[PDB]
Amino acid sequence: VQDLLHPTAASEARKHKLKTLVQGPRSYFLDVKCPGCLNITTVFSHAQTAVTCESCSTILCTPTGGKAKLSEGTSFRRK
Amino acid sequence: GGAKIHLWDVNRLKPVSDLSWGADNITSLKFNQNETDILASTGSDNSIVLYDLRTNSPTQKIVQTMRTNAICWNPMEAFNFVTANEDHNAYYYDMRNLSRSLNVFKDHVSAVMDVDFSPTGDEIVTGSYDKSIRIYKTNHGHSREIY
Amino acid sequence: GRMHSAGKGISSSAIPYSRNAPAWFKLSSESVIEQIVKYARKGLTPSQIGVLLRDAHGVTQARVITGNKIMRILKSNGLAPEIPEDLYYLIKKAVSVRKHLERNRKDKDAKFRLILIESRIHRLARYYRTVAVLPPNWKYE
Amino acid sequence: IDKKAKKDFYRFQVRERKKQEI
Amino acid sequence: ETIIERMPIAEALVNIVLGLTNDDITNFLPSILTNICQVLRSKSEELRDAVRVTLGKISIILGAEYLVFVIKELMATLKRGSQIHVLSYTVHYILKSMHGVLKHSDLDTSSSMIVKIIMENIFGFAGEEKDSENYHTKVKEIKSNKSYDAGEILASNISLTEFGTLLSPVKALLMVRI
Amino acid sequence: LKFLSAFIRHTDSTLKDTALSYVLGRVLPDLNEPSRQGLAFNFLKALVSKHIMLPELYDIADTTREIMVTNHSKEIRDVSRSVYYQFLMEYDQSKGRLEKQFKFMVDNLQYPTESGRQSVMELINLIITKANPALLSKLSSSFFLALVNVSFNDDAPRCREMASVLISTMLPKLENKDLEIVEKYIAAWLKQVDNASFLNLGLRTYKVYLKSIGFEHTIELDELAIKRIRYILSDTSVGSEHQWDLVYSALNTFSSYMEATESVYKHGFKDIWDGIITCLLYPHSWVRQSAANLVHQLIANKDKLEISLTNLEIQTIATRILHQLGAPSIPENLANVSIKTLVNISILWKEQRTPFIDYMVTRIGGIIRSDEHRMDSFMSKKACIQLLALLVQVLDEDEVIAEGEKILLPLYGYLEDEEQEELRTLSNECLKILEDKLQVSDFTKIYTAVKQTVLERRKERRSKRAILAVNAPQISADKKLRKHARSREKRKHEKDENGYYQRRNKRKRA
Amino acid sequence: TRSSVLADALNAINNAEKTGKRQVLIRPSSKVIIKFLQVMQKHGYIGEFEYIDDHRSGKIVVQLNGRLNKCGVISPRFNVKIGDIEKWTANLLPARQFGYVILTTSAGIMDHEEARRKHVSGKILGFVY
Amino acid sequence: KRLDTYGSGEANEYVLPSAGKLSLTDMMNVIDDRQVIENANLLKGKSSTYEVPLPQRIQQRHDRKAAYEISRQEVSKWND
Amino acid sequence: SAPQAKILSQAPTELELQVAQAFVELENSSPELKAELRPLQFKSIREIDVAGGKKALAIFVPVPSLAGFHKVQTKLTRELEKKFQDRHVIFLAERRILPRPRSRTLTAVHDKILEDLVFPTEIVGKRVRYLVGGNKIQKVLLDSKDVQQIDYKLESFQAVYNKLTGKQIVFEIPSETH
Amino acid sequence: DHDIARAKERMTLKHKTNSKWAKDMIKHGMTNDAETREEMEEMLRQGERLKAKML
RNA sequence: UCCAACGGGGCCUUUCCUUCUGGCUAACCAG
Ligand SMILES: [Mg+2]
Ligand SMILES: [Zn+2]
Repeated sequence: VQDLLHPTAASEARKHKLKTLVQGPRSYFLDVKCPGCLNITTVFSHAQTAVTCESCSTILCTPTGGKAKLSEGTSFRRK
Repeated sequence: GGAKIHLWDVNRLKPVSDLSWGADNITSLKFNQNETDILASTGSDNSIVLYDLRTNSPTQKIVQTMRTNAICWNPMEAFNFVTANEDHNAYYYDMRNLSRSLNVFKDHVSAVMDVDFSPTGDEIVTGSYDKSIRIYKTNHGHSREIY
Repeated sequence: GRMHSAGKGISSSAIPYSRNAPAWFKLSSESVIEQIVKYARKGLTPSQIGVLLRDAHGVTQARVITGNKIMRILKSNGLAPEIPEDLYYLIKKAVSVRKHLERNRKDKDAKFRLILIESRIHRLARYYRTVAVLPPNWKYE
Repeated sequence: IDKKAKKDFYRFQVRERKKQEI
Repeated sequence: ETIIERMPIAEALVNIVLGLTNDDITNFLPSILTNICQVLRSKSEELRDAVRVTLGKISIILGAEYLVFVIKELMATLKRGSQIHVLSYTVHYILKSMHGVLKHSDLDTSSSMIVKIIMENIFGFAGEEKDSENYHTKVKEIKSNKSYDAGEILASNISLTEFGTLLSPVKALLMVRI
Repeated sequence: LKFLSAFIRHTDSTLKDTALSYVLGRVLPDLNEPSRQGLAFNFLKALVSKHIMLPELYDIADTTREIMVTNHSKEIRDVSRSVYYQFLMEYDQSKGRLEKQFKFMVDNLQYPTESGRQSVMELINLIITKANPALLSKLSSSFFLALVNVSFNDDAPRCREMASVLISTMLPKLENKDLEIVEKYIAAWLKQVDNASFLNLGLRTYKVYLKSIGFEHTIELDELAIKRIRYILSDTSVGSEHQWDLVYSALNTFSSYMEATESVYKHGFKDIWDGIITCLLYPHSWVRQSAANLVHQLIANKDKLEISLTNLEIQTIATRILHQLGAPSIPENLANVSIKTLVNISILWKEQRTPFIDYMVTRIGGIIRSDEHRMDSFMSKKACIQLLALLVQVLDEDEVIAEGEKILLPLYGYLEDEEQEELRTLSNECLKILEDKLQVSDFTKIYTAVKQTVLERRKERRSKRAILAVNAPQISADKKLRKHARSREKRKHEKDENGYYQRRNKRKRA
Repeated sequence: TRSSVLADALNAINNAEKTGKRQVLIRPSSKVIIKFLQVMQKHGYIGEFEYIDDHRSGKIVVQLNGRLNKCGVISPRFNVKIGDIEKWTANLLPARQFGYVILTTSAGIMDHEEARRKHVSGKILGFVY
Repeated sequence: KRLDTYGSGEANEYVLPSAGKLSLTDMMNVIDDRQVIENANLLKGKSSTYEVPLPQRIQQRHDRKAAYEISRQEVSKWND
Repeated sequence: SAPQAKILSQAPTELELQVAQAFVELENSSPELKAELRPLQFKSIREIDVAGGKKALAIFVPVPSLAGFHKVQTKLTRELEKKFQDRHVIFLAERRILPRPRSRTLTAVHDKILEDLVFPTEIVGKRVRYLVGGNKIQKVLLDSKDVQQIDYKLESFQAVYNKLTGKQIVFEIPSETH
Repeated sequence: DHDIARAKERMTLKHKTNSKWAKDMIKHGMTNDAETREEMEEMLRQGERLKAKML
C-alpha cells in the first residue's frame, strides 16, 4: 500500500520519467570549463554531439548511448 | 470538522471560533477525555493536528505517509492517543513527543477504519475494511483476538 | 504501438512542466535567433538545429527561450523547406532502398521494406494535401 | 555539421539548383 | 442598420399623442407602447439598450398610472430563456428612471407584479441560472442582478398598509427549507 | 464592549473593578489584531475618560502606543493615539517611566514605514501644541534635533514637510534659553563650510528659523547665512565644484530672506544679486526656476534699489530670460514667471523709450519660428504666443502698428495634435486682441501685408527651385536625393529598449 | 486506440471498487469526467477526488468507500426526449428509484431527476447505482 | 554640462536630495560643547524603534509553537 | 537621473515617484550595477493589501524589459524591501488583453502573471481538490529553491493573485511541513 | 528572538486569562454584588500590581 | 475630514506602421 496522491519523494525518484505523477526530464545541464582555455561552455548531460570549445575547437564531450562522456581533464559544474 | 474545523456553542447559531492550520479539510476529530481542552483532528493531507482550547489555537502538526481515519485518546493516560491508519496499521502516540510512535499494531490486511480504547485503558479494538475486528493489548503489537 | 511493426517501445522526450526559460540561461533571445539562421544557411534541418542549440548553447527549447518555434523563426527570415522534414526523410529512405534493389534483385526483405516505407509516404503525403501544406497535384515519384 | 548538412532541403537551395540547372 | 437611430421616434409619438383628446390617447398609446416592447425580443444587446433608454424616457413622460400597463405588456412579450432576465433588468431600469417623478404610493398598484419578478430572480429559477457555473454567456442582463436595487426602490414608495405584500413571499420562502 | 462603554459613560451605576479587570484581560491578547478591535478601542477610551484606575490599563497603554505606529489602518492609529495620549497626560506615572515614554516617541520618529512616522508626528504635535512650559523645556532640544533630522533626510516628501511644520510651530513656544540652544546648532552647521551636507542642513534649518521667530532676533546667525549664500552664489561657473542642491538651497533661503527684510535692496547685496542673475542659465532647471522668481521680485521692486538697475543691465536680464524660454524643456511655472517679468520690463521700455520693445518682439518671434527641439517646445511656444498677446495690450495703439507686422508674421502659420491645436487657439486669441486694439483699417492693412509677404515668398521660393533645376539639373537631382534620404531617416520606425515602436522624429529628448 | 476516456475512467473505478481498493488513479481526465464524478459525489457514491495538472490531459485520484455498486457509460450518446427518460431509467437501473441515469442536456450534465425538474433533455452519458 | 531638466515639473524643496548621508549622531556632535549634548538626553541610549511586524503566517507559526509548549506543561501534570 | 525617467506613465503617482527615487538612488550608489539598472524602467505601481495586514507593491513592467528586470531582480528587490519595509515587492509584466477582452487571453495572461509572481522560484505543479459538499481548493506547488524567502511571502502572493485575477489560490511548498 | 519572545508572552497571557479563577472574578459586578473575602484579597493584590506598573 | 457597504457618471486596461480569403489583371469585381 502507498498513497497515489502523496507519493514519497524517494519513491518517485525510482520511477520512470514518464510514469511519475507529473512527468519531467531526468536530464540536466553543466558548466564545462575548457582545459587549455578556461572558458566555460554549457553542455547537455545527454549531448548527442561532440561539443567543442568555440575558442579552441577542443573536444569537451563524446556522445554515448545515454549520458555524454566528458573528456578527461575537463572540469564540470551542474548549472 | 469539514472544510474547516469550527468550534460551536449550543446557544449560538454561527460557529464561535474558527480553528484551522490552513486550507486543507478535516476528516475527523476527537476531544481528549482527561485534559478536556485538548483536541486532535485528521486532515485529507495525511496529517494529524493537535489543538488546545485554552489558547484557542492549533499546537502541533505531523504528516504521515498515509491518511488516518480515526483517533482515540487513552481514557487513563491523558497524553496518549491511538490512530487508525490506512496502511493496515494502528499507531500509538505520545502527545508531548510526536516524532516517534509508542507502538504499532500490525495484524489487519486492509485499511483500519476505526479504533477505540477500553475505559480501563488496557485494550484497543480496531475495525477494518477487511471484514474483521481485532483486539490488542496496549503493550503488545499483535492482536489477541479476531472476530 | 508501432505502425508497420510489433514494437511496443515508449522511449521519448519528457518536456518539463515549467514553460519559462531557465534562470541560469543568460543569453539574449536575439542572439539565439541569429544562431538558428546561420545553422539553417549551412543547410541543417530544424531537428538538427535544435540538437546543436540544446547540446552546446543551453537552449532547452527554442519556444521556451525565444517564444517562437524554430520552424516559425526560420520562415520569418526567409528559410523554409521545400517539403516537410518528416516527409523529406521518408522519400530519401525510399530512394536509398530503391537504389539498393537495382543492384540486388534477390533482396526480398528490402523489397518488403520498400512497400512499408512507400505506404508510410502515401499516408503522410495524403495528410499534407488535406492541410494544404502540399500542393494537391503532388504525387510521390 | 558538414556531414549533417543537406544540399536540397530549403526552398533557396532548390532555387539555387534550379539556377544552375539552366 | 438604422434601427438604433430611429427608436427615439417612439418618444416623439408619445408626446404628440398625449396632446390629443382622451379617446384618441386610449386609441394610440397602447399601439405605441406595445410596439416598443416587442423590440426587446431582439437578440442585439446594443439595440436592447437603445430600446431601454426610450422606455425610460417614455415612463417619465407618462405617470405611474401607465406603469401597470407597461409591466403587464413586458411580462407578455418576454417569457422564455434569456428573455426572463431581460424582463427584470428592464423593469428595474424603468423604476430607476422614474425615481424622481414617482410619488408616494405610486407603485402600490404594481407592487405585486414587481415582487414576483424580484423573488423569482433571487430564489426562483431565474436566480439559479444567474448562479450557475455551467451557464456561460456574455449577455449583461443575465450576468447582472438588479432585483436587490428594485426592492429598495419599491420599499421607498409603498404605503405601509401594503408593506405586507413584500413580507408575504418572504414568509412563504421561510416555511420551506432554506 | 460598545454597549459597555455607553453604560459606563452615561449611566450613573458602574461595574466592579474585578469585572473590569477581567474584560481588559480578554481585550489585551486579542488587541494585537487591531483591525477587528475598533469597538474595543472605544471601550478603552471610556475607561481613561472617567479615569478608572486598573493595573491592566497600564499594559493597555504599552500595547496601544505600538499599534499607533505599526498598524496600517488609519482609523486604528487615530483611536489608539487618542487613548494613549490621554493616558499619558492624566494617569499617574513615575518620572523614570515618563522619560522612557518620551524616549519611545523620539526613536519611533525613525520608524521605517512612512505611515508610522506620520502617526508619531501627530503625537509630537499634540505635546508641542498642549504641554507645560517646563515639560517642553525638558524636551525642546531632543525634539528639535530629531525633527530636524527627519526634515533634512527622509524618503517621504510629506514627512519632511510635516517635520518642518512642527519645528515652525515649536520654536516660537520655546524659552529664551531653549531657543538659544537651537541657535547654536544652526550656527554650528553653517560654520562647517568644509562639508557640503552640513551647509544644506544649516541653510534649510535657517529658512524654518525665519517665519517662526523672525528676522533680526539674532544678528550673528543671519550674517552667517549671508556669507554662505555669498560664498555659494559667487562660485556658480563651470570651474565651480558646488552641487546643484547647494545652489538651490542658497536661493531658497535668500528668497525667504528677501521677504523678511528690505536690506537686500541696499548696495551691499548687489554682488549677490549679480550671482542670482547668473543662475538664470544654470544647467539645472530647478535652479533656473528659483532664480526666475528672485528676478521677478527684483524687477517688480526695481525702484526700491538704492542703485537703480541701469537700462543696460535690465536689457541683459531680458536677453537671459528670453534665452531661458528657448531652452529645450521648461515647466509651466517657469514660463508663467518669465513672461510676467518680460511684461514688466516692457512697461518700462514703453513708458521710457529705451534705444538699444522692438528688440523683444523679434526675439519672441525667433522662438515661435524655431524648429529646434520640436518634440519638446510646446511650453516655450505657449509662453511666447501668450507673451505677444500681453505685449499688444501694454503697447500703445501707434506703437503696435509699427510692430504689428513683426507680431503677426510668426503667428500666421498657426492662423491658417492637441498641442498644435492649443497653439492655434492661442494665436487666434492674440489676433482678436490685436483687432480690438487697432481699428478696422489699420488691422486689415497689417493683415494684408503679412498675407502678401507670406504668399509672395512662398511662390518666390517655388520659382527658385525651378530655376535651380533648369540651370543645374544634376545638382538639383543631387539635392533631391539628399532630401529623400533625409526623409527616410526621419520616417523610419525604431524600437526602444522596451519594444516601444515610434517614428524617428517622434523621439523626444532635451 | 482510445475512443472514450469517460468509459476508461468508469471501468477503472469499477475495477477498483471490485478489488477493494480505497483509491483509484484515472488518466486522462476531462471536463466530462469531472462533471460525471461531481454528480457521483453529490449522490454519495464517491468521496473526495483530486485533479492533478501536468500541462496535458491530466490525472485524477478518487477516494472510494465501497458505496458504488456499478457505474457505466452508454455509448453511443443517444438523443433522449423528455418522454424517453423513463424508458432509459427502466432499462439501466435495477429498481425504480435505485440509482441515477446521467444525461448531458442543454443546461449541462446532470442526473435524470434534475433533468425532469428543470424540464431539459439531450443525450445520455451513462448511469450510476 | 548638458541642461538638467530633472523632469518637466515645478521645483519642490522637500523632494530635494540630501547628501554621505548624515545621521542624527553627526548633527548633535557638531556642537562640540558637551553641555548642549546632555540636554538631548532622549537622543543618547539604545535605539528604541520598534521592529516591523512579521507576516501573520510566520507570526502564527511562532504562536502555534508557544501554544504547544504550554499544552505540554499542562498534560505533564498527569505524569505523576 | 530624475525619477520621472524611470516612470513611463506621463502622470506619475506619488508612490511611483518614491519607488523611482529608490531606483535612481540604487543606480547612483552602485558602481557598475547602474549599467543594467539604468536601461530598465517600469510602467506603473499598485499598492495592494494582504490578508495579514501588510501591503504588496506590484510593479508593472514592459514585457521585453522583464528579462533584464528578472536578471537583476534578486538584488533590486532586496534593496527595495530594505527601502520600503512592511511592503513586499513583485515584478509583473504588463501584457495586452484587449481584442471587452476575450476569456482565453485572460486565462493565458493570468497564468503568466502567476509565473511572474512566483519568481525567483518556479511552479512545480497545480492541483484542484474537489470536496464532497461541492467546494474546490486550487493549489499551486512551488519549488524549494528559495524557501526561506518565499515562505514569508506566500500570503502576499495569494493576496496579489486574488486581487488581480479574482481567484482564490493556495501556494504550497512541497517537501516541507508548513 | 523578539517575535519568539512576543509569542511566548501571548500564550502565557491567554492561558492565565482563561484560568477558572479569572472566570470567578467576572461572576459579580455593578458594585452591588456581595464582596467576598477572596475578592477583597485580590483588590489588595491589584493595589500593589498597580503600584509596580506606575514604577 | 476619514472609513465600510450600496448605488450612479466619465475614462483606462488599444503608442505608431504592416497584416482577411477567393477570382481576374497596386487596381477591379465576390464572400
Ligand atoms: Mg523508429
Ligand atoms: Zn578555449
